[PDB]
Amino acid sequence: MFIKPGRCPKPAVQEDFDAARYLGVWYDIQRLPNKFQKGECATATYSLSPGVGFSVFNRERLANGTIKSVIGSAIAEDPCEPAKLQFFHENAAPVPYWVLSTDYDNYALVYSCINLGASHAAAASIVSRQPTLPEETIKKLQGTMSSFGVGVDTLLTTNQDAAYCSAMN
Amino acid sequence: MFIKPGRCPKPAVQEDFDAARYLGVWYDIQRLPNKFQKGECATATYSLSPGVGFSVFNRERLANGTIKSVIGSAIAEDPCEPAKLQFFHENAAPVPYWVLSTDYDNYALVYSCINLGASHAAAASIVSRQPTLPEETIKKLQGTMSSFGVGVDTLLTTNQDAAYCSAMN
Amino acid sequence: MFIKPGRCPKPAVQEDFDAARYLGVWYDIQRLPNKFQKGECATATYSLSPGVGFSVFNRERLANGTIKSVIGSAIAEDPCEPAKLQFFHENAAPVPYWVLSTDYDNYALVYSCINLGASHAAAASIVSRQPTLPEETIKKLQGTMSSFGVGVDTLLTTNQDAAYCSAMN
Amino acid sequence: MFIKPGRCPKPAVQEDFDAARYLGVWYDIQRLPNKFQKGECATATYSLSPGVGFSVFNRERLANGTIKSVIGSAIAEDPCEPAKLQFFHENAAPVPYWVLSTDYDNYALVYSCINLGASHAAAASIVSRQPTLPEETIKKLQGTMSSFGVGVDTLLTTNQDAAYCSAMN
Ligand SMILES: C=CC1=C(C)/C(=C/c2[nH]c(/C=C3N=C(/C=C4\NC(=O)C(C)=C4C=C)C(C)=C\3CCC(=O)O)c(CCC(=O)O)c2C)NC1=O
Ligand SMILES: C=CC1=C(C)/C(=C/c2[nH]c(/C=C3N=C(/C=C4\NC(=O)C(C)=C4C=C)C(C)=C\3CCC(=O)O)c(CCC(=O)O)c2C)NC1=O
Ligand SMILES: C=CC1=C(C)/C(=C/c2[nH]c(/C=C3N=C(/C=C4\NC(=O)C(C)=C4C=C)C(C)=C\3CCC(=O)O)c(CCC(=O)O)c2C)NC1=O
Ligand SMILES: C=CC1=C(C)/C(=C/c2[nH]c(/C=C3N=C(/C=C4\NC(=O)C(C)=C4C=C)C(C)=C\3CCC(=O)O)c(CCC(=O)O)c2C)NC1=O
Repeated sequence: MFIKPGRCPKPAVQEDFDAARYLGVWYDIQRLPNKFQKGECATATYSLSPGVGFSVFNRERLANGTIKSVIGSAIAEDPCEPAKLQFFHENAAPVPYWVLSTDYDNYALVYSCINLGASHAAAASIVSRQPTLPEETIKKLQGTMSSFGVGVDTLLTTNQDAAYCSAMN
Repeated sequence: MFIKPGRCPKPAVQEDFDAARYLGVWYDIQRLPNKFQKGECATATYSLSPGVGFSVFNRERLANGTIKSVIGSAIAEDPCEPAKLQFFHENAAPVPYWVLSTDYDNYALVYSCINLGASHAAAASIVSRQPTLPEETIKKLQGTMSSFGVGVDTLLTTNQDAAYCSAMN
Repeated sequence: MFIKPGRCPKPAVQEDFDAARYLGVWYDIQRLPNKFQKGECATATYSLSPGVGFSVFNRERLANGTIKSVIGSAIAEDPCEPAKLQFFHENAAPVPYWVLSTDYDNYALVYSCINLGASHAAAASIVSRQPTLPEETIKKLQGTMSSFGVGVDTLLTTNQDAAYCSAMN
Repeated sequence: MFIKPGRCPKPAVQEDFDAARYLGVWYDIQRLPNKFQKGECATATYSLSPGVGFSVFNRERLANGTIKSVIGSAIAEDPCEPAKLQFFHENAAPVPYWVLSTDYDNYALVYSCINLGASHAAAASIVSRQPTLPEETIKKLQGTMSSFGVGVDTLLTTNQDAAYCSAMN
């Protein structure tokens, strides 16, 4: 199920979020079941933007070996709340993007929730600067999610095997 | 599935919508699969409000014979667009309510869609001032929906049988 | 003036706000300069609503003795933040209404800010269950506003002299 | 003044708007009174963005010869309405930006309105690819604004005299 009961949670975000250090490539390690990622080998590339915010380039290897991509823009509409962002993708409506925790150098936890009456629809990914994350960090970012309701048993481990994700090199 | 592909449509609404005549009791005849209606015998009661807009009282007979109810408030945030309303229910986030077509005296078609990136989540009900609607009107309000994408084959015919909905009298 | 430099602040609101004990009649003691109050002797009557939230009745005397009034509906769009309400006045667009402090029985502090780029337009009023309030309360509620950037030297003391306000039976 | 009575209009926008042909340098010819332009010789440079939308560079001369500038990002939040854009300027909150008419090669009409209860605050500018525009074009774009309530007698002609604007290499 993608519509989970209950309204959107209001989890804590990363304090003094430095977007400049958050830039670069991030590998999807574990993700909540979503409908936008239709393949595996997912990567998020955050690069510089001429105006405000940063740019977004997302890539995945579909099962047919085809690499699908989406471009987008990221802005924190409240500059005093830099970790709560709004992501504007192509052919898409504005979606929320909240950095809950990151070291900028190894791990990152991201959350998106849109309210639907008394139900909600959420997106979550555990990302790494490498195609793998230590199990300790995964178990700790999984506890941050369990703390505000997420069934960390619904999490899907994204395939990042070097031989399968070879077209993404 | 409750998350359908594609963004929210922008269908046409009832012209010169008179909310005063739309007040009263409406019976659910056919509805898109939703998560808020967990029973049958659904009824919508729109009554007067002391300030702006009108009040909302929704009732259904659950399978245990229990009548569940929800109260709410309805406001058209744009007075020059009176058919595009916002419904504020209890323990719920603000949801959209658009009257697409009504005679005020027999039939009414309602639509709610919230965007979720490149996907959407929608609610739809064909309502009648009586527990039944003629099949001609159902087939015509079903064509208005087919015209903007709705799979009118996903529609659920709400049970309004007099003997089963007897606790709602 | 009315459009002041700087984005809107996000002040703290009253905790465990009870809109039921907030119901009744509030008299304007002091107000930030605004464009909707074109008179004095102002009163805000918060009443009950059949649906969600409370009803609004705002009354004031103009310099020509005429009593002008407005009706509106008040709704907390997030039930988990019931002190951050939205006010839907007649012939008017949705405007914010935040109860920052209230003892329900004597005083209340209210703030409204809409963002206008790098500037803002704000409304704030100190209210009482009586046509007067003690200087100690006025001075502490002024210190709360001062903490978030409000020039308390721009505030205007509303006229609540029973002789001037005699048309308010 | 700046806060004018009445809610915001919903004017018509340019059809099949091409943001690519809209890119480049636009000079301010005439403008509605606003609080962000504190000088003259104004220019808006619309450039390319690595993600969604275009970049913004707004430049003006102050009475003291200093050239003040702002950077921002422009995004059409609804891809099916690309002429209704949102502008995210630096140190500023999201503000609306609507291209109502443009031939891309000579003229453009732009409007912004945020609602302030039963009042409103609006921004509008007539732009040219040259520091001047023909009276026939100015007069037709004034008639478009006049159709939706804009007092064209409040408009201000921006100074684009090459001698005064000499600091703009
Ligand atoms: C409910 C919230 C919600 C979010 C957050 C969201 C994001 C989002 N991700 C997308 C694609 C994508 N998103 C990713 C990857 C990621 N995306 C991430 O949020 C992160 C951190 C990764 C992980 C690396 C990839 C690889 C694509 C491209 C998929 C494709 O083109 O097939 C798109 C493009 C539209 C689409 O193809 O469906 C959107 C809007 N959509 C939503 O509905
Ligand atoms: C995606 C949009 C969307 C809408 C529109 C929506 C409406 C909505 N309908 C509700 C209940 C209800 N709604 C109805 C009935 C109706 N409801 C109607 O929209 C109409 C026209 C009928 C038909 C008569 C009933 C009977 C209940 C009470 C269900 C219960 O309490 O068990 C509630 C209360 C919260 C809940 O119990 O889930 C909401 C928010 N929720 C959404 O997520
Ligand atoms: C930027 C935010 C903002 C707010 C909050 C706002 C409220 C607001 N107050 C109004 C009327 C009014 N408002 C009040 C009274 C009050 N108002 C209060 O919120 C309180 C506490 C009092 C004081 C007791 C009165 C008396 C009127 C009617 C004035 C008249 O009709 O002459 C109206 C009706 C529109 C109008 O008459 O112009 C609005 C929208 N307007 C805005 O632009
Ligand atoms: C209510 C709506 C609204 C809008 C649209 C708006 C735009 C806007 N224009 C700005 C700067 C600016 N705006 C412009 C120029 C232009 N601006 C234009 O949209 C166009 C067409 C020109 C003219 C060519 C310039 C030159 C500056 C910088 C002024 C300076 O720094 O002194 C800023 C930065 C904040 C500031 O410097 O105060 C904003 C938010 N602000 C608002 O409040």
